[PDB]
Amino acid sequence: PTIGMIVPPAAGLVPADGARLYPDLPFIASGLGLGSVTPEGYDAVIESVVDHARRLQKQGAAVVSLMGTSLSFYRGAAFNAALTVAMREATGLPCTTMSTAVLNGLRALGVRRVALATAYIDDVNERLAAFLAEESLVPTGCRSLGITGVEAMARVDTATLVDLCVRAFEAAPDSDGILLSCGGLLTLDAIPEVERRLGVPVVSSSPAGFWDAVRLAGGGAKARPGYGRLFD
Ligand SMILES: O=P(O)(O)Cc1ccccc1
Repeated sequence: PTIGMIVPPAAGLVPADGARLYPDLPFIASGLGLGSVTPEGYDAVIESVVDHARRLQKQGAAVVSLMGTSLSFYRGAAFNAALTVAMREATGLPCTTMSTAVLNGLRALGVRRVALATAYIDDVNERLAAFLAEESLVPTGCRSLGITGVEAMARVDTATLVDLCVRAFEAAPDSDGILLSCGGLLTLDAIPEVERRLGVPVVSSSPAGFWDAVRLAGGGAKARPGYGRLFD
């Protein structure tokens, strides 16, 4: 089934991980035009999420994921659930969000104490921690990049991402796993290196978004190897 994705950047591309994780699967995307990875930024596009879900339905999507973590967590857990209900009601399609994806990924891996490694400024990190706590997880510490650029996220390199995850875990080595948050990051080469070095799993925004959306679509598709314990 064709999977539709609402993505933060204006360009509206399918996030790059899809072709690596699931080369055989069809994805389509619609771009919100988010201007900054900040609460003020989210407020300027959040009301258009329902319309973009409908656009994707009109293009033949059979499920829709809102592929933005902070866009979906910044107002707390209830709003993540409510926005999902709104999308479903507007389209009659199964819908999900990237915040739901990462929650599901951490749960699937049995992660309760979670170290945070993020691209964000601290206001956004505080909101992430509050969301996770509402959902019965225990954030243990946090290291972050403090980036507000949207398209800028794709340019953070692998070595930077590995170092970020390692530093986050170093701060709390009793953690069960690591949440690497920001769906604009290109994390697929970082994940196996971090898991190799540390011995704990990483749940990363974009790959968890794909994993969750493919689960939602129901076909039982398996990801290509080398992308983390989440993919078996
Ligand atoms: O995962 P988040 O918090 O929505 C940030 C993001 C998502 C996609 C592209 C750029 C930035």
